[PDB]
Amino acid sequence: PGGVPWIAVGDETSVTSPGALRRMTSKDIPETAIINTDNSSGAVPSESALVPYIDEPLVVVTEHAITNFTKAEMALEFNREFLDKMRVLSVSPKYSDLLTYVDCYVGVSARQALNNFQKQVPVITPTRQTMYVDSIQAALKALEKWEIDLRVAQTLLPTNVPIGEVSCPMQSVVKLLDDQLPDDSLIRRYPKEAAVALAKRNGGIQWMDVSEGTVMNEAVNAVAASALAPSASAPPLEEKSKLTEQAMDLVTAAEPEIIASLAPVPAPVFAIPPKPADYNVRTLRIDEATWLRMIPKSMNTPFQIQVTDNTGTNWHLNLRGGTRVVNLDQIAPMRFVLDLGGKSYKETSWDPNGKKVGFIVFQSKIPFELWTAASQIGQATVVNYVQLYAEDSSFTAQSIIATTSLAYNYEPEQLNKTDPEMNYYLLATFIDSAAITPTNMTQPDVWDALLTMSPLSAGEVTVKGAVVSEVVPADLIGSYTPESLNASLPNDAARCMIDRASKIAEAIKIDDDAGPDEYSPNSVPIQGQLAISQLETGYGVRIFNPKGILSKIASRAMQAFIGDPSTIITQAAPVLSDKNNWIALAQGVKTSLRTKSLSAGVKTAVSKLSSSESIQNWTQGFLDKVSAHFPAP
Amino acid sequence: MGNASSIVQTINVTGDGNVFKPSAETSSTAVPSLSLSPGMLN
Amino acid sequence: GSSVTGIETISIENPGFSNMTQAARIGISGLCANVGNARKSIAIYESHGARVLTITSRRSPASARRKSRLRYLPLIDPRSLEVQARTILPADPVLFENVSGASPHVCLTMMYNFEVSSAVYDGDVVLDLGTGPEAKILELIPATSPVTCVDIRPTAQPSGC
Amino acid sequence: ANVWGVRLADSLSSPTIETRTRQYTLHDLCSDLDANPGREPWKPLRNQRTNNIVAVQLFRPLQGLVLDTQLYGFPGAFDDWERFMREKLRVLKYEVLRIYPISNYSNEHVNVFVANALVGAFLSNQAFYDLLPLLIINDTMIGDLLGTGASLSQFFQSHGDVLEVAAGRKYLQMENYSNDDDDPPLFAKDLSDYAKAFYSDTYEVLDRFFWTHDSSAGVLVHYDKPTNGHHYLLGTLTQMVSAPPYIINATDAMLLESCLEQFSANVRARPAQPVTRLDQCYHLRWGAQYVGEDSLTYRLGVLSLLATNGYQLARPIPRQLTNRWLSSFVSQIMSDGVNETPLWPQERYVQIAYDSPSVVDGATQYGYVRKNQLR
Repeated sequence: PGGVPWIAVGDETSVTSPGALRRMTSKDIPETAIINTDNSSGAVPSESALVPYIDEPLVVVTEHAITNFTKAEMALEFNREFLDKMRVLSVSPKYSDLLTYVDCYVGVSARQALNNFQKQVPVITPTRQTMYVDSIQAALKALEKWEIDLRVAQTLLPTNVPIGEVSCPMQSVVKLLDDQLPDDSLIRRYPKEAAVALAKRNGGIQWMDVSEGTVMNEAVNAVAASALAPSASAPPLEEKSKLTEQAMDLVTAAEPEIIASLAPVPAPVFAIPPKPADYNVRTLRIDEATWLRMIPKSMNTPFQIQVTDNTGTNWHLNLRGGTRVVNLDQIAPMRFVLDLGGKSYKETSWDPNGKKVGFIVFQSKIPFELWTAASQIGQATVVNYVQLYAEDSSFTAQSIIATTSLAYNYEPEQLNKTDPEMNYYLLATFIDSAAITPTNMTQPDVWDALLTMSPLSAGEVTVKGAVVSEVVPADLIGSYTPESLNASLPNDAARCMIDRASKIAEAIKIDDDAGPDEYSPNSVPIQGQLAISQLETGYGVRIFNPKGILSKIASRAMQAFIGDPSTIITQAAPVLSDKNNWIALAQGVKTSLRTKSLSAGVKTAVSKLSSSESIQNWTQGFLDKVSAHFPAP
Repeated sequence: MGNASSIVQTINVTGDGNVFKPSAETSSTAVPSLSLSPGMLN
Repeated sequence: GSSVTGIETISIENPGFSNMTQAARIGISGLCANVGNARKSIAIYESHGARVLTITSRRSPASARRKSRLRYLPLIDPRSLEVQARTILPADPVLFENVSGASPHVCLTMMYNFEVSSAVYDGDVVLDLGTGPEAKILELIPATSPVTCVDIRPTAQPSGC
Repeated sequence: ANVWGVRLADSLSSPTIETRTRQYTLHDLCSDLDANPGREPWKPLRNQRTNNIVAVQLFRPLQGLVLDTQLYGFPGAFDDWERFMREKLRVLKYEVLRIYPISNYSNEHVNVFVANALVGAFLSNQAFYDLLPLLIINDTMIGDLLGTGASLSQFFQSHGDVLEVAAGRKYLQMENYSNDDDDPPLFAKDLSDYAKAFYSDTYEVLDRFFWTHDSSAGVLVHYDKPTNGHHYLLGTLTQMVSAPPYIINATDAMLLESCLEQFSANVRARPAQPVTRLDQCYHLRWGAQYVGEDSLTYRLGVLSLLATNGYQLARPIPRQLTNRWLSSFVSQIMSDGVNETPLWPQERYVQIAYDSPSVVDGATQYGYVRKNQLR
């Protein structure tokens, strides 16, 4: 039990209400005070003028803390010899001598504590606990260099073999270790202490006794070694447990139920930290990218407009046929970076070097297609602009534009959005303090450059280029053609689902080891669904397949999922497009993992044993080299 | 928090003598997590 | 207590509402579960050197149907009883307490409720629109048909039982 | 809360302001003997069903009748009793006015003990000519009587510096009284000798006296504002047998009457309405060696302390108590359960919780102690 102790308020052993209990202090138990400490560590001052005398509370110590601090002290006890050499902490802390055993009421609140009377509970004050932690922490602090040098000595040559046993005369090891160990090391100064510490840590190292003669194993950690050791037919126990636990953690993180829901799920609960994406706006096709607009082509009347930024400077620019813009409505916050490096934009009538390119934002109630003569432009200002530079190009008699990082942040909250009729647009093009004659400059825009978009929110999700408030994860399966996937926005739901499913794929690969066309517990869920579905009645010609064909198809489905985790999204996928298969696999993964009973696969075990035996052989060869090049007397 | 009043009371949120003095040796936790593994519990 | 239609009554001597033991609370909740959605009456009075609380109501097939849908027993909030500090004299029990006849509005509501009860077969999901706080629909549909009540006003019925 | 079967409310109340006192003068005594309508020293108590006068309560004077009832030769009905009492008290007034003329004795303080003893001796037909010279105080009420001697031993007895006086009745029964279910309880106050009172001027002298005197029956004391100064009350072995199926001795009856008076005063309390005394409950000081945990006296002490601290009953208290109500209350007290409150009686003094609304510890000067950790 934990919490704090409670005592009666003086009543004659008749406590019938939580109003007759008060919290215990060190005056009620005088042995828990600061002056009654045994002070074997010398921490508390002996001067009577320096030791305080005030009332501190009490807390209850639980068995978990007792055992863990008791093992923390044995961590220090691994190095008693060097600690003796520096005259540090001559007496072991012995946590159990700090607690006080009292029969009292135990609890966090009085109402609970009243109905719970316990006998022989251990209590302590905060001050003594802090002192004990400080003593261990100081003893640990005094051993940093010694531990590092000890680890260097252990790791200089292999002292552990994966399986079996190896050997070497110790004189050869000592000669090599004298030859190679650093001069700064404390091993050279204090050899015997290091020898005893290594003999305690490692059971392999055994020191013969000159007085008597008996040489024997003296390590203190054999049980943990047996927990790590491999049997001659199976891997170690601890490694299997660790692997299965890691796979379970991945499945838990992937949220198998969120990605298999048949009812709408809110956007913030479905989302994950996104990634930026790159595009070329000019090269996109407008019927695929639903988030672009373009003025009708074959128009034969270019027009010019003027526009002023937030400093009032006037700028001239021209719109022509083919000019493209981007809808800035219903796309959530987003950051744009545009880079024109490597492109020319060179004509005989216009040279880019020294010119300026800018982002221009338009607000108007008229669709961008129906624009002409500058009367339809509406309210507009320049956001940002930058000046270009030209350099020689690999192609002879041409030149290219140096790098740029033209940036703009779109935050939907600031703009008024008062009239739903209103439309917002964004464009990038040349601007100049002199009017650009249409004959000289013919390029519709400068959208022929690399464009990186990064989301500015983590609770916003779109589909196909328009934001939604909720999604049904089971309705995204098999609904994207490849062309619609390279034109979606970085905050798309498909990317979130793919990234969530990648963890399921990783967990399955970690747990399962099956070759081509072999059944596994993680591939039969598809098989049962395939059988039941092929029995049913829909429309069209039925085909019946035996159990072997179905098993092969299910295995191929699972492999195609693991290798490429975005097939669930892809339209017209062979078998993984159906939502039943996805739901069955996702649900069955948890049951498959939870019912392992400390086991592994046959192929893994056999390969692992062969590998370990090869490792011992190589280790033995190296030790033969060492014993041969450093002869013993 | 807030301000209030009662005829008889034990502590004064808006009163004098209260201490607010964060420390490293004090810290603040409630119950962030517990170990409920299926292998451990049977 | 054997007939489907009848009266139910309980009586507690020297009530302890302030720190009610689980026995009395469980008994009152059992009476509430037997006759749910029926008029309930209480009385506090002295009899033979004691103070006694009496609670009375009437049961019916609708109450049995609502009872069959429960898995656990939801307990009550005893604040309203522990506030009481007066005397209420008791009254003779009568099966048919009403003495004038139901109003035509009540008859129209009963016609609508009978139609709802007849329409719903067994094990059919029901979507009820505009249910009141008291959730009458739980006594009309069978005991194996899940229900979804939609209303603008907050509900009074428990959720986990 | 709940105590052995008695339900308690969830709010606390208490009186706030005491009322000052006026002394007793010869003019006041003459007016009391006059017994004009509406100002008489008695008050009738009526049966709650039939509505007939069945008893009377005696105010001051007439608090000294301690003899057998056939010695006074009383009539039987209320009206005959009134006429007889008026006619006797008139002659008593003339006898006391012959000694102290109203012309030059109208504002003088009169001894209460001597007044009660004089009235009793006049009504019982014994010699009282040794009482009149003591009517008007000269030094102090108790000091004048501690020194008289054995001459007046029929009324007052002095054990050195402590004055023992036998307690007088406060209720008187008529002939209609029949131990009915609707008759008002009299709490054994209508008997010959239910108790004896010991008066002194300091509590230390009283404790020293009671060290070498019997205290098994139980000793009760008011701390807030005792009637005639400091005194202890010792209960005799007479019993109350009007509340069946119960038989209650004198100590528990007095404790019960005081407890019910305190509860009723708690309920009907306003911050600007003075009361005669802020704590009407008795405290049992010496004699608590012989109280069983399952006895009625222990639970009566618990109820007394609870009523002191401001608690209220959940049931309604009638304006005029009746025997069935009292029997029901006593039956509830003895039932099964535990004392859930954090208050337990203790001989040495009385406990006032920190959150208690009572201000009795500021009114008095010795007897009540406030506990800070008790909430």
